[PDB]
Amino acid sequence: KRISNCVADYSVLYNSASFSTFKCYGVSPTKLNDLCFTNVYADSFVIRGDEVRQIAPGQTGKIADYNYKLPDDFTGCVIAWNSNNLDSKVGGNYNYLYRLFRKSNLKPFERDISTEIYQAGSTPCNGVEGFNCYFPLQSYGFQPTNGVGYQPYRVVVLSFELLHAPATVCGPKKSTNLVKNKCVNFNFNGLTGTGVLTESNKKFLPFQQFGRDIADTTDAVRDPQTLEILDITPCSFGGVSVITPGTNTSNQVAVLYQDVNCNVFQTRAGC
Amino acid sequence: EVQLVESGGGLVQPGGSLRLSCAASGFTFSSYWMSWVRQAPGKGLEWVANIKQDGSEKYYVDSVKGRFTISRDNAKNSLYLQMNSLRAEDTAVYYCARGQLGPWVGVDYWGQGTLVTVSSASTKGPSVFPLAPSSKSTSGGTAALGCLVKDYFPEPVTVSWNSGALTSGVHTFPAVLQSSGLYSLSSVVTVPSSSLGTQTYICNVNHKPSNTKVDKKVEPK
Amino acid sequence: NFMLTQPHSVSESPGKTVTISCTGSSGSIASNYVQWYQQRPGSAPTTVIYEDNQRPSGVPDRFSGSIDSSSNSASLTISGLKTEDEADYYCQSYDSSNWVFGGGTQLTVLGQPKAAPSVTLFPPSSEELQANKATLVCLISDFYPGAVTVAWKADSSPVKAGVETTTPSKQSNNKYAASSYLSLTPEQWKSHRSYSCQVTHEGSTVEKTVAPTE
Amino acid sequence: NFMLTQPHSVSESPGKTVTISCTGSSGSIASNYVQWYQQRPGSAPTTVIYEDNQRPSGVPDRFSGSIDSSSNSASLTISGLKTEDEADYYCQSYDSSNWVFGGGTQLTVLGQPKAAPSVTLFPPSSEELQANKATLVCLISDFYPGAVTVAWKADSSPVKAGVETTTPSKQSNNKYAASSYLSLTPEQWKSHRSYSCQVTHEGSTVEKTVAPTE
Ligand SMILES: *[C@@H]1O[C@H](CO)[C@@H](O)[C@H](O)[C@H]1NC(C)=O
Ligand SMILES: *[C@@H]1O[C@H](CO)[C@@H](O)[C@H](O)[C@H]1NC(C)=O
Repeated sequence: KRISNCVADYSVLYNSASFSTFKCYGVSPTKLNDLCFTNVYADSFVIRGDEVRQIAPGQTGKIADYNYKLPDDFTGCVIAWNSNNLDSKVGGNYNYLYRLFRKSNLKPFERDISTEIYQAGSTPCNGVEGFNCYFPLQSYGFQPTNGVGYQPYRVVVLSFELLHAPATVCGPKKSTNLVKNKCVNFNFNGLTGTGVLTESNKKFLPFQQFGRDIADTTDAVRDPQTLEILDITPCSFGGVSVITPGTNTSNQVAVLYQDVNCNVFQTRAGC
Repeated sequence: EVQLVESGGGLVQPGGSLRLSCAASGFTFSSYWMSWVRQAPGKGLEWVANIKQDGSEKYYVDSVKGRFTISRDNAKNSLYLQMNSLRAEDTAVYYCARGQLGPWVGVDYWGQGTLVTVSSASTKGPSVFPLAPSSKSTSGGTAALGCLVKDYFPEPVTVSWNSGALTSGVHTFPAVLQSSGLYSLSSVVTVPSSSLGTQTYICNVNHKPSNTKVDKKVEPK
Repeated sequence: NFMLTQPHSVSESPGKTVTISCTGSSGSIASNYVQWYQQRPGSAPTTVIYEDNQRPSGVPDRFSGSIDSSSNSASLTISGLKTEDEADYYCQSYDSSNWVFGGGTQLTVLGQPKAAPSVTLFPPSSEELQANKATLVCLISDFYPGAVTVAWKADSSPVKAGVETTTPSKQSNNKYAASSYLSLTPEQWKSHRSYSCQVTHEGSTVEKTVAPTE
Repeated sequence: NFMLTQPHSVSESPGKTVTISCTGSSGSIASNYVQWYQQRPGSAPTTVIYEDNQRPSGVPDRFSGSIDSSSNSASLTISGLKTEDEADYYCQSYDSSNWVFGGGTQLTVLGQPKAAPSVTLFPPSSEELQANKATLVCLISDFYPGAVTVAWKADSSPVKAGVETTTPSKQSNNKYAASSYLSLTPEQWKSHRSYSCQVTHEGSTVEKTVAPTE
């Protein structure tokens, strides 16, 4: 199953404790949230509690080499948990199939569906049941009162890959507290603008998120989480002008601002 | 900086009910895992309990199963631990443990803790005996002083001399276990023999479970 | 029955790389994450290992860890072995909805060979005897090593009942002190000749004699 | 504390290759030799695997064994699964001057879904009642599955005390049989009207009624 174009939510994944295995190869489990991925894949299969370590790369076994093989550069996570009452009734479950024989080893991320007759010896058996050839697919027997290592376990493997496509899956969107009437920087999904956010008196139609002016400048953006209209204004800029009494007359000067609004006198021509 | 205080201990009871509280600050209490962990004095570490960030799921070890309970709230940022039917094994120091993502990341958060000890068999009145060695030679361990505490239960006893005015040369021997399981100890201070009659010596004995404070004069024989 | 097996006293060496091994029994410890915890003796514990490969901020890079699957053991290696390393280590795992902690591995070590024992006697006074009680305490201090035996000698026969002795304790003199208590009755106190409390050490025996006459 | 962990019910299949895993906890089982022992129920045991790779003379080639050092587990494989496989297997090792045995892995299973249960009631005779003891036996057999409940009905009130029921047992008819015993006193035997034993099964209820008049 391929999962993409959605906000990743691993919070409920580690805030649950019903699972038995939370080993994340390649990438550390402590920082999934601040990582953006392109494609997310999730496999699912049921295996006995004995053959759970064989899912890890490097190990070898019947399941690890004939049914499911993982690459040595795996950068994902493996989730396993125990479900005995759901997967087995009082009589046991016999609809689950697995492989014990194959012509050779299996490459990673490769599955096989063919159910031919496995050949072990040199003399062919002409495609019928007999000696030196058997049926490589085998049914499995479950018990309700069996051992803890022989109860059914559900294993789900998560795979994360990076391609040239833009990231379609990122960690939960972070929404900081809104601060107004201060020279701050905001990024409302379309622009990295720096300025104040005053309270406007103009209503916006209920389909718009942006807004421009006569001079074609984005100066009005709607906040999405509370539906208020906030204006964008540059903080302040100007020049430092000085007045001088002259030479051989004085030594002190005064700082004059062109249009910056604030001994100190508030003149019409600035500060 | 994550700040933790634990204050729930300081008293002994056999098989009673006790309350310990851990208060936390500097983070968000409604998003990370919480746990409770104890260790015996002089022994190794062992796990006690854990609880989900909303208090929905709680688990214990099989030794304390049936008893014990834990609860939490996010309004005032505190952890609640309640115990019942205590035993003599429960003498341990309890730390409130804080998680990061789950039970696989690790504890990584250890409080200072509170010393919790239990005792039984109620209490009895301590006996004070400020021995006065009026006649003793020099070149000895103690010139002339003596105080003895016997027939007291349970530990500990705060021993003071002259209302804590003097603290130099005070040596307090550890308690000894008698044939009846009774504690006894003595404390000695090195003072000059010329101040037997010109200086007044007071041996102070305080016992917390027995709530007795006895102050006795020292008079040479 | 998941349990982790590790020693109790290792790394007793100055200034070179040593390793400590913690291994599991009931299941494979490589399935889940294992952590190492470093606690100050008599203070709050801390952590040196989380995620089985990374480090907390501020922890020096001298420590290092590794995992092998052939032995089902966890290896923690220490390189610097500076003067800061005085602690006991634990290994903690997670099997199913429960936490298991290691036993603990203490690591501590990174003028006169003979001391004369000072011995003091405190016979009961008149205050003790008027309450039908008699405490004779035999005090010993400043001995090395703390392997001593305290015995009481009567006029003609040693006693066995009524003598209690505590373990020696560490004082602030690089020595040890011990105390012995004897419970007695006044009728045999005045019916004897001389009382003695003798102590034995390595090639040494100090005996004292007192008389009931006061 | 060396102990070998293995299941108790596996290989319940008609016929194909199937493996049985036994693992150890305290130490590595690959250090010393491990063996597999087979026992038929009700007779003397034998050995299927010795020296961890070989089989005895006369033992068929179908059985085989292997060792996985990564798992610290031993695998026993049977290929043919013929009709001569009704036994429970054990894994045995050697740690130090002692022998350790496994728990045991039972292997037993290598026309009409409904069978009518037959109910038989045995009232006490004159020989029983003259000894001041009355026994009432309610016998049921030939039922499938063996999940039945046996209850006793008196003249006007069901009884609760004095009724004992055993678990069903496998007979030589591909069915199960169960027995029920009731201890009763003669005064209530003659003071009632009719005695009934009823049994409940999957959508079936059979009741047998008897009378004290003989
Ligand atoms: C945004 O979503 C929250 C719930 O997550 C809700 O309480 C709030 O009213 C929403 N704001 C809107 C729809 O403007
Ligand atoms: C300048 O700023 C002050 C306070 O920020 C304000 O009271 C004043 O009205 C401003 N002047 C102008 C011309 O906007």
